[PDB]
Amino acid sequence: QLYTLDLGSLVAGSRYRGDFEERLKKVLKEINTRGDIILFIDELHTLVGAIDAASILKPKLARGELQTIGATTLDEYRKYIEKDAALERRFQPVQVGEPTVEHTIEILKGLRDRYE
Amino acid sequence: VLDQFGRNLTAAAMEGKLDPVIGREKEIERVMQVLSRRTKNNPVLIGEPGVGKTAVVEGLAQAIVHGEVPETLKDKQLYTLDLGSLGDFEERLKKVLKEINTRGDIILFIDELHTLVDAASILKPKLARGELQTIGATTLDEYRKYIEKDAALERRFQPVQVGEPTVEHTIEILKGLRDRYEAHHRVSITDAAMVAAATLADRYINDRFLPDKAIDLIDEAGARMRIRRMGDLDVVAEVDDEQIAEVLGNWTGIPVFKLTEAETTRLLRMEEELHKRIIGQEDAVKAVSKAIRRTRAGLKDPKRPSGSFIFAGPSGVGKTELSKALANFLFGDDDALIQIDMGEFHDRFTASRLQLTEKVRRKPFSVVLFDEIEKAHQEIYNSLLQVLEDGRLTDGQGRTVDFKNTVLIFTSNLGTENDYERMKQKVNDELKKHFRPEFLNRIDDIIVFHQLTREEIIRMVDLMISRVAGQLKSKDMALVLTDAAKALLAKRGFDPVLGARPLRRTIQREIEDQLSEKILFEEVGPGQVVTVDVDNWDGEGPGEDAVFTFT
Amino acid sequence: SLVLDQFGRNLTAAAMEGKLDPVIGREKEIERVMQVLSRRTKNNPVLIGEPGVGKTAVVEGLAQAIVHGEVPETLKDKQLYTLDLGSLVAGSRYRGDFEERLKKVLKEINTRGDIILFIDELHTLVGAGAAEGAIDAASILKPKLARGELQTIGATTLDEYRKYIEKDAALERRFQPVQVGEPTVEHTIEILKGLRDRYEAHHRVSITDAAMVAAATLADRYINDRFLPDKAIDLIDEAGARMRIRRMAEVDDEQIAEVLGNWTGIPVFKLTEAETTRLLRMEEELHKRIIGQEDAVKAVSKAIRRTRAGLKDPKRPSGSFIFAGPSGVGKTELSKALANFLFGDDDALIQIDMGEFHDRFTASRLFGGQLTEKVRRKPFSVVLFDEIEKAHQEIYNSLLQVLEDGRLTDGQGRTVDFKNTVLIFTSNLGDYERMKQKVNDELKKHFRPEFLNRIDDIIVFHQLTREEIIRMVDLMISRVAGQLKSKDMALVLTDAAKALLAKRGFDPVLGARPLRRTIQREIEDQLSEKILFEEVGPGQVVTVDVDNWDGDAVFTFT
Ligand SMILES: Nc1ncnc2c1ncn2[C@@H]1O[C@H](COP(=O)(O)OP(=O)(O)O)[C@@H](O)[C@H]1O
Ligand SMILES: Nc1ncnc2c1ncn2[C@@H]1O[C@H](COP(=O)(O)OP(=O)(O)O)[C@@H](O)[C@H]1O
Repeated sequence: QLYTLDLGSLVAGSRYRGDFEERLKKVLKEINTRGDIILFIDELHTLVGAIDAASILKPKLARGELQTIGATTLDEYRKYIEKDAALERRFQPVQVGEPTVEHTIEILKGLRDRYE
Repeated sequence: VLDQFGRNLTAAAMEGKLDPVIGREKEIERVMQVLSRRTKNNPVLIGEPGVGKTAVVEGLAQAIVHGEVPETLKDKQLYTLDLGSLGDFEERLKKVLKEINTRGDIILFIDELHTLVDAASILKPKLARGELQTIGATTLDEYRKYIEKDAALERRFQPVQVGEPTVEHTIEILKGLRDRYEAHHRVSITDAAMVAAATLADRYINDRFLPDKAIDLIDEAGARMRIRRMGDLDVVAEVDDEQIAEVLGNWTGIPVFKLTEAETTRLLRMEEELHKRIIGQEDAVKAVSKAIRRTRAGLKDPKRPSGSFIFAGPSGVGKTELSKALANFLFGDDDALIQIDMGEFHDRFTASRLQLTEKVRRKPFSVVLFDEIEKAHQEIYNSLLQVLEDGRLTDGQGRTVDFKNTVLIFTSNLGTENDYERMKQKVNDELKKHFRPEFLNRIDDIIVFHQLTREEIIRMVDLMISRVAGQLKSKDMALVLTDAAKALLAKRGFDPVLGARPLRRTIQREIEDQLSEKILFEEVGPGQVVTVDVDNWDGEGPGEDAVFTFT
Repeated sequence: SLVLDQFGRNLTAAAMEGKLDPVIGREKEIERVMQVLSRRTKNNPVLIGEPGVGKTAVVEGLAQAIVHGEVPETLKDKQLYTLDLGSLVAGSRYRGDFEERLKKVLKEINTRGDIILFIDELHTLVGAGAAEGAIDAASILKPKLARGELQTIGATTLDEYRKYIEKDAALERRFQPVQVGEPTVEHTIEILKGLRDRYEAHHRVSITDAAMVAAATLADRYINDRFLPDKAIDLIDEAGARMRIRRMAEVDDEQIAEVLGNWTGIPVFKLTEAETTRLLRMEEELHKRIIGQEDAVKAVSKAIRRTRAGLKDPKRPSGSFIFAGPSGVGKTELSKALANFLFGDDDALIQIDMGEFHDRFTASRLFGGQLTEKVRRKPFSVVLFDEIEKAHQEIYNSLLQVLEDGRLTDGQGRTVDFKNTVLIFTSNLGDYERMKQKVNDELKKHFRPEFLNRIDDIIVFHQLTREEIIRMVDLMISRVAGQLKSKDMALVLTDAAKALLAKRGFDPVLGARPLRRTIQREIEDQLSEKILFEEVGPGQVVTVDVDNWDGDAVFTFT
């Protein structure tokens, strides 16, 4: 199961001091307990900032119990993410390019049914 | 408490978890030099990311455990300090530093020392007291940015450089880590695969650096082999040049046919791949072909640029388009051709800028063009002499720009078969008097272009009118040009002084404009081929009495 | 107290413990520091000196004097605390972290009443905190510095003092300058003799007197990027560390020579001070790369011996020689060989040709410059001046005064010294005795004869004889083979092929410059196209031969 992570859901309602930490640790425990969940954290650049939301994930990502997929703009990657020692060593930039014009034609042909 | 707030490297070596290091003997002995001093005894490792800065520390830990260190470094435990485990922050950091000082035999590895320069309020005085012995790891720009301008640290931190590993060193590193990767992926990797992976990581990849740049390809090929491989079947797997080529094709978006094959054959089918784009200049084509064959093949001095060409001929008559053709073959992109014109650089303030350094650093495997070198500044001349002589560029930033893989073409309008023999004679004469002999003495070759003839100018006309032919096919129309109109349009556009550039104006005025009015007139509009023709003309006159006709 | 510890180190308590290195010969500066520190109002001294002269050493010696008790009553039992601005500037990502930390430090100082600040890098006081207009460290220290209640000791660099402190007159009138100049050779020897005890205790090695003497006398004249005695101490300390890793002994001239050779790349036997014996064998060290010109080699060798002996007046440049003769004789490579012998580096020579720099605007580039910056980076450099015939009168006058006083006053406002610079004027203007009289009358009518008076030697090169051209062909084929031996290609050059190489290479009207072009065209290009088209491959010898002339010619790569 591939789950995308909503940080707003984590941080909403976390009025008490340790509620965010408890929520993130419970999420990580559930992920490592089920053993078949992949994480997709869209906008990986805003992970810093809930102690932070990202600072909880640094010990886990260093030890390899957590596997995540990020998504970032070219400019934001060179400014927010790589400026760390436990992340630049553990994240692999997979470049996704702008589709070619003929590839865009095929993409539009594949989306014809839903718009029609 | 140190294990709860950091990771021990010396204790990890008995477990053997740490990867072996290969070929870092000189940097490790330099690190023991710096660590075995009394002033400036803390080394900082300087190098690009993904070069092996932490590998030097790992090798130091392995050598400490193996017992190849002086008495000062005997039984010294290296501890990588991670900030993730660390009011409470300052006291826990002070407690762990106090425990380090109480032990007295702990050496801290603090990677990315820019994180200090919000712990700077704690570690900076402690290292001032000399009770903390630390190995730092930063890059060159950061070291020249933060540490070098911080006067309080040159008394306590000494730089040691971790340079880029060579190709053979990268191959040896891959051979060393073969056992680890064969164990992890349960795949078998051959030596030719690692040699190919190192070479292609050096050649087609820019954004990373060796040996991370090739170990990534090796790991990616192992992952692909495990994906494509996974009743019972035997374990018969062999990562070879094919898997590495496919992985790099998926990486950099290069098509799978002939991406990595005989570069000799690639250089030898030069002529027809120019001939689909270049017009005429067959002598110039074969001259530049044989020059790039005899210069790029490693027969020239390896500490020099791959080639240096002089393009003699009128401006825009075929030299520049041939440069784009060479860029599209060797390096694959027109934008890979960095466009530098000496007409824009006519003063010292602009000459000192040599928007050229970051462009050639964007792609080291890119062609460098210098247009109209006659009016370049003298500082430009001296920089060109330096670059051609030592094979390097020393920019104002202060980095050695790699120029093995850049090829230089000097595009100029100087001097513009017996007539062409006299042409070449006076071109080299004017390069002996208007220019100076040593600059040409450090030029690989000079080629002088020829004036384009009748069938050459017709083959220019038909290809460039094919642009509006395609634009007209886009409107369910077709365009036909007769030979009489071709010859008359060539005669109208015949200007050997200015070249074929006024032919653009003649095309744009006579053909596209009248056709654009005519399609709006809606008589030779959609649903009919239009065939241009010329009336009131014999085939020899200048064309003042001749009129274009549309059917 | 408890808050100064996280920002600084107690120098007085550390000197009481016995951690501080002793200072040699800084009695005057430390006395001046007590003089300024004893004042009632504005008792703040700032130590101005180049980086690496010992300003922090002066402050530490002051702490050593305070703890023992050789100070007046106004400096007795005063805890000297160092303070760094970087531990306060960093972490100021909010509105008032910097002001809070600095106010806490000042409050602790005022409550203690016996704290003197050694704030290093004083020039960052204006730039710390906010900008220079808003509230910064200067704005919070100035109301208290002027009344002499906050005793502080600053340290800075001369140019940074003139550019940062002197612009702010209110801050400039609050700090008394104390000049700490760069020590000489003998003071550096005394410093090394003082610190030998600490370094031999730390390194477990015995340092001889020749060791410190060699360290100082090599660091002072070879390293110019820093200032003494930081460089000599660095040499001794690095040599001790090298010995300590090699043992798993004693430090002498060999250790210092090898560590400085590692630092600079110059070979070790050069750095050994066998200058006379090196001067004894330089005839073959110069002839090992040059061909013929035996009279020229002898003349330049006796010139080098007469100049480097030190018997002349030490108000002149080391040497100044004119090189006359036709081009292609090898004057440039001779200058390069001289640079290689005298200093050990091929880049130690500067190649400047003024034929492209004619007007005064280009003379501003010349001096006022890359020449000035390179002779400031290293004053022991051979300069090469090509084509002095077409010179402008301003260039003439500047050359006159430069060679006159051994000194150049550039447009940068600096007096750059030329006392050991070797000037080589490779002039193409104008049997051996006859060439003297021909140029003697001709330079005095083209230049002034004060040129010929002030110059040292005129060395005239004759044309290269055919067998010398043959040996030059051998030398160039040697490096061609050196760069192509990677592919196991063996070249044999027959006598007829050598004659063709000589005749297509030697242009008597133009000299022996065009060899480098032709040897790449007539040999390297043909060999390249023969390897590419697979007529010959690796591991086969090619004995190249030629037809059509034995004493239109085609080269056969047999
Ligand atoms: N000489 C070597 N021998 C073996 N492995 C090496 C060597 N140099 C680098 N490596 C490997 O290359 C990888 C790249 O490390 P790097 O990215 O330079 O570390 P950092 O991110 O701290 O700069 C390391 O994991 C290391 O194992
Ligand atoms: N008189 C001296 N006695 C002993 N050591 C000295 C003396 N003068 C300078 N030094 C040494 O020179 C080095 C640089 O001095 P310091 O003032 O700490 O830094 P800088 O001079 O660069 O400001 C110090 O390590 C110090 O030991």
